[PDB]
Amino acid sequence: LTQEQRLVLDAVRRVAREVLYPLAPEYDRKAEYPWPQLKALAELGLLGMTTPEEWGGVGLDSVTWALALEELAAADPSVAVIVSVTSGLPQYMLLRFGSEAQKRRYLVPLARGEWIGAFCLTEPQAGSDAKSLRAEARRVKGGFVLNGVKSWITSAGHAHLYVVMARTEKGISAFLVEKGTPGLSFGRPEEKMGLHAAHTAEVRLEEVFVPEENLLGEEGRGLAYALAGLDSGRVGVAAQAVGIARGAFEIAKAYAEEREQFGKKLKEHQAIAFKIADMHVKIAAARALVLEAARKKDRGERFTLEASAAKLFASAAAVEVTREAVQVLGGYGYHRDYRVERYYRDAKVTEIYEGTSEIQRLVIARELYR
Amino acid sequence: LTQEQRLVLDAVRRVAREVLYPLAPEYDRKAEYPWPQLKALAELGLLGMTTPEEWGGVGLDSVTWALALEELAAADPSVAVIVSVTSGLPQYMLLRFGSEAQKRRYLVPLARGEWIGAFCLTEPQAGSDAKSLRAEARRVKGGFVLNGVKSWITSAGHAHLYVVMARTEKGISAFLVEKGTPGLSFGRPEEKMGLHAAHTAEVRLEEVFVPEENLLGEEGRGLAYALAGLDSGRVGVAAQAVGIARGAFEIAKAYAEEREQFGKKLKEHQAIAFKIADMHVKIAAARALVLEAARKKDRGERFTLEASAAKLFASAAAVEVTREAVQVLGGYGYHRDYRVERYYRDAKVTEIYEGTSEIQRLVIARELYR
Ligand SMILES: Cc1cc2nc3c(=O)[nH]c(=O)nc-3n(C[C@H](O)[C@H](O)[C@H](O)COP(=O)(O)OP(=O)(O)OC[C@H]3O[C@@H](n4cnc5c(N)ncnc54)[C@H](O)[C@@H]3O)c2cc1C
Ligand SMILES: Cc1cc2nc3c(=O)[nH]c(=O)nc-3n(C[C@H](O)[C@H](O)[C@H](O)COP(=O)(O)OP(=O)(O)OC[C@H]3O[C@@H](n4cnc5c(N)ncnc54)[C@H](O)[C@@H]3O)c2cc1C
Repeated sequence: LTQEQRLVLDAVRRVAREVLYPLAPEYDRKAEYPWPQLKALAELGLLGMTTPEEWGGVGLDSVTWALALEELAAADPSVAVIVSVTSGLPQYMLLRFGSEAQKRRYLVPLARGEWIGAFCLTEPQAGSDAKSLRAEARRVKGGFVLNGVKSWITSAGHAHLYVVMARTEKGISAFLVEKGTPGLSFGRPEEKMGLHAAHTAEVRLEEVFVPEENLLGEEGRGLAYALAGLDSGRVGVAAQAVGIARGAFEIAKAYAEEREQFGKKLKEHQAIAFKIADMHVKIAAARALVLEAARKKDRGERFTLEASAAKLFASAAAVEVTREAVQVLGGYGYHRDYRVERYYRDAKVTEIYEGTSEIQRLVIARELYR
Repeated sequence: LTQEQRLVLDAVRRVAREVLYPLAPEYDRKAEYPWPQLKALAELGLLGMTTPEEWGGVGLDSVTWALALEELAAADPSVAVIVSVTSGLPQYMLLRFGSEAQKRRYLVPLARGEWIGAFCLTEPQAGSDAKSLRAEARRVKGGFVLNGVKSWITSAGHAHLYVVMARTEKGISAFLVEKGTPGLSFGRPEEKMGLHAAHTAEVRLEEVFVPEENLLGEEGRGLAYALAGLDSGRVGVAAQAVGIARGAFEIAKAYAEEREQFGKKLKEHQAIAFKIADMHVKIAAARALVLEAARKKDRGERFTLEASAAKLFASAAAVEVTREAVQVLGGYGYHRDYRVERYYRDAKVTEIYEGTSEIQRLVIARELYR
């Protein structure tokens, strides 16, 4: 890493350790939306890592961006997912497909972290098959009228701007809906296994009016925009999966060096030393795939294949590492006060969102036979 | 890859694809030593990739080196092993610890590929635990007299130069022994599961006299010299493991495209498509780990951890990849004519030589707590 890249990570590391880490436990057991953490990050411009400085962001390179997400996830996976989403598709789509006026009033406040954004694609009946969503959008003189139900929306009810994907006569399109808008509604946050602080709920739209200017890019070419940003999002989630593995790993490594049983520190029993070594290898391999993808992105080359590979491997690595991390601490690994149990719960979901492991495999195979 | 790197690799592909690949089958079947392939590689200076030009080598960087070994192993694992060994410790040790006369006399002929080299350390009772070797080296009149047996020696009886690790009153030392020296004999090549063309056999030293000039480095410092090239050797084996995996993967991927069963091409069956994707992911992860260690090596940094991690991972990926590669071709995967079976047999040994997987984990663990 260059001095510059390490300077950035020095800042990310500081906020992660000083703000995210100490607050993580309370926010997880209370399933409380992380406003203090986000604000702490916005002030550092970290909610705009994927956006150029001339749009309110800090425009980092993909490698530094990936390592930052890992650092944030290692401290609080919940805070990291929200970050990756608000500076994810919402800021990706506005930047590459939005108008100068849209970029001026929407991108800027997102990149600067004044607003939290959200992406709405998933529907109760359509998940992996986005290409078949049923949210409607009819042309009304003045704009459009949206009707539908979006599910599993990260930051729902908290985000100021929502990028809603709906269908029109011409096809699937992207819309920009602000909070407060008449008709827009939010269900109660879903109770889940992990990512407790990262609220996810339904975004309900009943006869919501959207101005002609709130339409994002070409009508009917929205799904294409979304998939365009998915490659990046996956590298981002892959990065997070590595962070989740690293966070649990560090606790296990330290523990095996302090804890003693049968007259030796745990690391002195081959079984345990081998678990610590396997964990490391999985993490190193996972990060290697993440950075390779990030570098390819920066070279302006197609990186769909490398993105799914990294997402797929890292999420599996995260689950596999955390399982052993808990194991190393014995009973204590099951205790909330030791954090590894929290990492174990969060790890599993990385195999589901941002494209399930099954879907990542379809994409990979498709790419291999292109 | 830079222009120069592509040129070297383009040259590696040609020889691997026009010489190694075509001959591999009959040499494996007949368990025949690969002289023609070795000669074709020597002419290209490929038997000295790891040595500077001032000493007869082509002084390639670790990345081009790693990628080249991968390429050679993909076409013929047996030839790749001999290459990595003849240009492995024998040349590593001479370069770094040899005297001007020794490098001029032995290193140059090895680097140019005029001679094949061999490293003798392993004994019937000492394998993973090198320190407990029994080879004896007594200080005689104006020289040394060696006695002992070395087993599992790659290129035994074909190599012209043998680096024998024996012990003297001061400790384990490195000795250069040329073929033809009285007292030095060889056993018949061991009957192994794979790497058929890569003959390995016993190296007997019965009252073998070695002149003072043929001692490498400081007496009793030999074991240190050896473990010094070990990090590089493991990177090389890791690269070969990747090659073995690539070889099998390519055949299976293609087959899944041509073969049909139940009305579709195999790739159209999800289970098969997913196997192909999974093979790709572990191969990519393996390669990434290998190149990460290669670069660190080139930066002159300690890469003992990265070396063991790469070798441990790639070796396992080769076994996992080949297992499924055989599975994709069904009954034909078990047939000699389809080559995958050969990659499956060769892959397993990569988890054993150059430090078993159990050993790699000790190193990784030791390194993580250093
Ligand atoms: C914590 C979390 C946060 C999320 N945040 C958002 C968000 O902010 N915005 C948003 O729009 N969505 C979000 N989602 C939803 C997520 O994108 C969807 O869950 C996912 O895209 C599809 O999963 P599903 O629930 O529809 O399951 P399904 O698509 O019904 O799949 C169920 C099972 O079938 C498998 N499967 C499906 N199709 C195939 C196939 N063709 N071949 C083989 N197997 C198949 C799936 O892999 C899975 O194992 C989030 C989800 C979670 C858990
Ligand atoms: C094809 C091939 C080529 C080879 N070429 C050479 C060569 O050119 N030169 C040379 O000197 N040698 C060579 N060898 C030998 C090889 O280096 C040794 O086999 C290896 O270093 C040690 O294995 P071993 O056979 O002595 O088994 P052992 O050392 O007896 O080990 C047996 C089992 O016990 C495990 N084990 C050992 N110690 C521990 C421990 N402390 N904790 C946990 N588990 C342990 C091992 O991992 C293995 O699972 C070659 C071997 C093969 C198969």
